[PDB]
Amino acid sequence: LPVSMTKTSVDCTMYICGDSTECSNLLLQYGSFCTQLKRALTGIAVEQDKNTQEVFAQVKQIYKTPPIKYFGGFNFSQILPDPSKPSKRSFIEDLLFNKVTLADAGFIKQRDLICAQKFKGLTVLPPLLTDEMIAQYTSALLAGTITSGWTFGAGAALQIPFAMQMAYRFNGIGVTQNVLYENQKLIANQFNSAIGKIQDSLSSTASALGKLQDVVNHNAQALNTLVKQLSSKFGAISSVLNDIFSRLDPPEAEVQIDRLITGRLQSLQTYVTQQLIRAAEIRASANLAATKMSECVLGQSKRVDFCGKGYHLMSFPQSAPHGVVFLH
Amino acid sequence: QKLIANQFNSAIGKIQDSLSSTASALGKLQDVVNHNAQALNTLVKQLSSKFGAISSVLNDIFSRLDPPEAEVQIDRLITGRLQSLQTYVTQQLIRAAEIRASANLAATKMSECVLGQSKRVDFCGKGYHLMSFPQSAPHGVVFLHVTYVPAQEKNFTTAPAICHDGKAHFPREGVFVSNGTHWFVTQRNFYEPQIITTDNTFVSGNCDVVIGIVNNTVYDPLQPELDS
Amino acid sequence: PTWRVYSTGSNVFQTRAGCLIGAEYVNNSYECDIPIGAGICASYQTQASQSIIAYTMSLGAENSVAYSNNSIAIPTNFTISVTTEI
Ligand SMILES: *[C@@H]1O[C@H](CO)[C@@H](O[C@@H]2O[C@H](CO)[C@@H](O)[C@H](O)[C@H]2NC(C)=O)[C@H](O)[C@H]1NC(C)=O
Ligand SMILES: *[C@@H]1O[C@H](CO)[C@@H](O[C@@H]2O[C@H](CO)[C@@H](O)[C@H](O)[C@H]2NC(C)=O)[C@H](O)[C@H]1NC(C)=O
Ligand SMILES: *[C@@H]1O[C@H](CO)[C@@H](O)[C@H](O)[C@H]1NC(C)=O
Ligand SMILES: *[C@@H]1O[C@H](CO)[C@@H](O)[C@H](O)[C@H]1NC(C)=O
Ligand SMILES: *[C@@H]1O[C@H](CO)[C@@H](O)[C@H](O)[C@H]1NC(C)=O
Repeated sequence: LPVSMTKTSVDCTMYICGDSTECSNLLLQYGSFCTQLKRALTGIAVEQDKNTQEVFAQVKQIYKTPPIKYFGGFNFSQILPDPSKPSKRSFIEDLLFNKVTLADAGFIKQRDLICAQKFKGLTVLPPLLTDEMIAQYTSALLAGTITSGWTFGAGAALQIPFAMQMAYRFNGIGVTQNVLYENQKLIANQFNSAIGKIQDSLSSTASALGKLQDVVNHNAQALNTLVKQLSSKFGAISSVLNDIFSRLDPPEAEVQIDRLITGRLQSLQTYVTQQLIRAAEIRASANLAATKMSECVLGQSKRVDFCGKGYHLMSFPQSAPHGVVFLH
Repeated sequence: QKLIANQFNSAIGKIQDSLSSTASALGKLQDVVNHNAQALNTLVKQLSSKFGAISSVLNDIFSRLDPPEAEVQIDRLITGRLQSLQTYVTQQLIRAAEIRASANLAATKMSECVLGQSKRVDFCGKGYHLMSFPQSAPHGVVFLHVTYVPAQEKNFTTAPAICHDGKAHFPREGVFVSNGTHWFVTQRNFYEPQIITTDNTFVSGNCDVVIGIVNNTVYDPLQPELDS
Repeated sequence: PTWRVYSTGSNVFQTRAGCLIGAEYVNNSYECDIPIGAGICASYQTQASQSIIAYTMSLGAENSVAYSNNSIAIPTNFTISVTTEI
């Protein structure tokens, strides 16, 4: 499920004009068009941080895992963070990160890439939460729900063995406790066989993370449409302002360099309009993902087809680029 | 009863203290009025714009230039005054979607926490939900979520089963706890130790398949009533 | 020589969101007061004089749960709490 969106800032003067022309004196006759768009863009830029704070910051206490990792025969080595890595991610998280090809332009570094849209006034702001911090929020959420169950989401963290925790979770769907206490090895082997198939079904088929690629590529498409509309005329003689200024006669330029200005204002308004439209979908997806975390990870839900297909027992979230992955 | 009533009264009396302080508690209701005022202020502040024409006053242009040369500046002002209003209507229809998505969530929370009790965690407040009280607010609603928060936990020794006579005993609605010497049964969310009784536990299988089974005596509530 | 008219500077810092000028970076960690970007937040704290400081945001409290295979935690009391929701 997607969670966040690429925060984009737009330099209005560098997009409409070319930062080397007397166009900036003609843009002041409109006044408040370059401020409303950047205000609406700052609203999206703080909304995509609020959407991450509403999903991943559900607990205010970072829980840790014990050094001896015995949980009644269950193996969580593929979902726990690997300490022999600089990113300190899980064995599923490093495969989820390597399958989402990001194309953002938020950096400091300087044949050119697709991030040449910075030179036209279209920059990318970095998110507030680093991916290492998201991977540690994920680690705290796993260390709470493994060593405590659902007690860390309602009050203080109460310790419980994982065999008794799953025996408690069998009672939520109508199954008695004697099924696990007579068949613990079969449940442990089925869980360790179903966990290892997740990395096999994720590294294959090449289209598992389509919902994250569909929100990564759409921002780049909306940016490349905004840049490719700059090389247009809107019914004038040329697209380069430095040719119309250095060729035509001053009082007949207030129509040919008015058509380009109105066209570039309409393109910016269109870009802000479709981004404000598609941000309500990412906000709805984040409001659904936070409810899914609270009802499947922080507790046990009895809702059908809300925490997977079947009778829900527990869930495990994994950190994803611009989203989250649930292991139901 | 008196402790729960005093805790509820002390938690209700702190709501008015937490609401009258910090000066920014009702931000979600102030931001809607701030946006609806900023849009209405921007719609008037763009009437003083010329959009590349001679002047922003219409009666100057209709009494200044030619009966058919003023119709290219008036048509320039009209195609910006109909664009600002279209942008205002588009942004209002965008904000109306978020307002409707918040109102549907508010109605769902009202029906699922005020009109009843919900088992959805963190939907009717943080903790085990008990009650919820609505309050009339300007352009919104305020829910006072009464929740159950456990506190003052203690450490005990647990066991999956109790072996009395070669049979495995499992708790019906409780859990086997130990205070160091004896073994008791209590509920999961509150410490209330009771004796191991055949009415509190049920029998299923032997003591050879259950891992971690311990040895204790399961008290029969019939055998003292048979010797006497 | 710049479109910006003035120029200010007290202390420079290399943040991933850009060059932060006017805040001193400390090795401590607190709650995020003013978000800057990429795990860096700014606040107004004293240390006597008051100044704008830069820091990495606090993830929360660290609490290692004493988990074992033969221990349970049962609460003995409770607390009735009322939480507002606007
Ligand atoms: C949990 O599962 C992982 C694999 O999913 C196990 O790691 C394997 O350990 C064997 C040792 O016999 C190695 O040969 C494999 O290469 C390991 N696999 C990977 C992917 O690293 C691990 O032993 C299991 N148990 C625990 C307690 O972690
Ligand atoms: C564990 O609990 C049992 C019973 O709840 C305690 O046994 C009681 O101890 C007190 C004082 O030590 C005596 O006055 C009672 O007569 C005992 N009752 C029974 C039924 O034996 C026991 O002391 C507790 N142990 C610990 C370490 O707290
Ligand atoms: C800034 O410049 C210095 C030297 O020019 C360089 O070493 C450093 O890597 C640059 N910063 C970034 C974030 O690349
Ligand atoms: C419990 O008692 C049975 C029979 O007295 C014995 O076989 C078993 O080993 C005992 N278990 C433990 C843990 O002492
Ligand atoms: C139970 O836990 C102890 C310490 O926590 C450990 O030494 C022991 O090996 C565990 N039992 C099993 C069967 O692994």
